[PDB]
Amino acid sequence: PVIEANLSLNQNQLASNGGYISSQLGIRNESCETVKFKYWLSIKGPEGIYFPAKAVVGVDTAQQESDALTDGRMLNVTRGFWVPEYMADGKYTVSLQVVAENGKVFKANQEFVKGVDLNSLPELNGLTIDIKNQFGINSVESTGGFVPFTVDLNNGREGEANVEFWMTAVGPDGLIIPVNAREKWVIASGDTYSKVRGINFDKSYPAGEYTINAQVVDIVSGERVEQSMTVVKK
Amino acid sequence: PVIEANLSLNQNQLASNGGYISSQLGIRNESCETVKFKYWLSIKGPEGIYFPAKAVVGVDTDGRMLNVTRGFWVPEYMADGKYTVSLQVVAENGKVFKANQEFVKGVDLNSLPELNGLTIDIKNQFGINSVESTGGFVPFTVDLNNGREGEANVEFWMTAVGPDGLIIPVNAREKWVIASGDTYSKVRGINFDKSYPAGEYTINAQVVDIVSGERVEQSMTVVKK
Ligand SMILES: [Ca+2]
Ligand SMILES: [K+]
Repeated sequence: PVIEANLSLNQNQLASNGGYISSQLGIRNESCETVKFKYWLSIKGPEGIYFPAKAVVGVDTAQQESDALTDGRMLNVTRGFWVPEYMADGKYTVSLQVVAENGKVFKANQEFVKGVDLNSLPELNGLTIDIKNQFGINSVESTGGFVPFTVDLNNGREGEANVEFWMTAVGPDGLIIPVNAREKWVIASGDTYSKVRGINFDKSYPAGEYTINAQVVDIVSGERVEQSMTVVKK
Repeated sequence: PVIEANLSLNQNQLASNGGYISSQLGIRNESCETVKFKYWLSIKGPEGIYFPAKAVVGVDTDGRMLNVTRGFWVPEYMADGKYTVSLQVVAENGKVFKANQEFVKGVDLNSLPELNGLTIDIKNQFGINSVESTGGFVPFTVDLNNGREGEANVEFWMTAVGPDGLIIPVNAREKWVIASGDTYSKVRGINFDKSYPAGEYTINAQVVDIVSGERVEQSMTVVKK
């Protein structure tokens, strides 16, 4: 409630040769007192890519500086970034992030895609990957909870697909919790491999953000595609 | 404390075609009372690779020690580069214990990461692994040495991937055209403000050769208490 952040991108679909995205950042203080904070814009992408929105002509020497907003006041700022051709095709998340002086974190995220269609299933050349938080459960209590995920791999290819599949939960304190062991499946042409797999968040697991991360590999082509979903343990 | 975790790899260097790594897992309870915990074995690798090697198992152990060996295959298709194997234990009381070991695939252990003759030497300058909750500053040395016959056209940046989905800029994107035999050399630090959340930050550095399109990352951990 101290801060409300908002983000819009000028476009959300880029070709494989990349392009330029401009963004509008809004940070509003809806509180009764002045709020001091730091903020930045960062991008997460495929193949473990993380990069800041900011690019400099020479040596980056800046510090992460605070700003402050009087009660009822807002900041409206504009930022752009190039997405080079060399960066992996796939799904990217742009994240406006604000850390208030009191430690509260506020985020506003938007996605864009590069060389794949927007709102189209991640795929490995006709083998389509549909992994979903089954009941839309975005968080669990500190005392523990369980979250099931549906996994549907549709083989739209003319021939059979040989895939390897696994899942982990990448969490606070460097944790990488197994969710689904490595499995190898042979999927006939026109078949869909379906299963449901859940993770139990034991009471003892640390509070914070967990990325449920599914990886699918075509064992013949060696190509790999990921799907990530977030669950917060309160 | 309640748990000591130990990890040993039988081998730390695979060729590009990969192979088999056998792990020795040691977990000892050397506190006064008996201890309940869950443990597992997972691997982190280049290009956002994370994969399990051993499922979550709950154990109710003391001066007792648990000893298990567990193996895993690293297939050819996985990226060449540096991997970390992590034996992870969470005690009932919420304390987390990790024992990590690295292996490489398709690159030499004890050689610098490189992009075809351009070497990338990025280090936590003073080996500072953690900072106080009230804040601290950690400097990193960056040395990109062009040992090639011609120019290297490179792009460089850094972030701190931290708790609460944070991705804190550490070094904005820089572009350098480095002459044969020249170096790009700097020290870049990150100030962890008091306000930043407690937990693990991965200082993630990337270097790209713009011409080949090849990218190397270097990841380094700092914990804010
Ligand atoms: Ca464009
Ligand atoms: K934590």
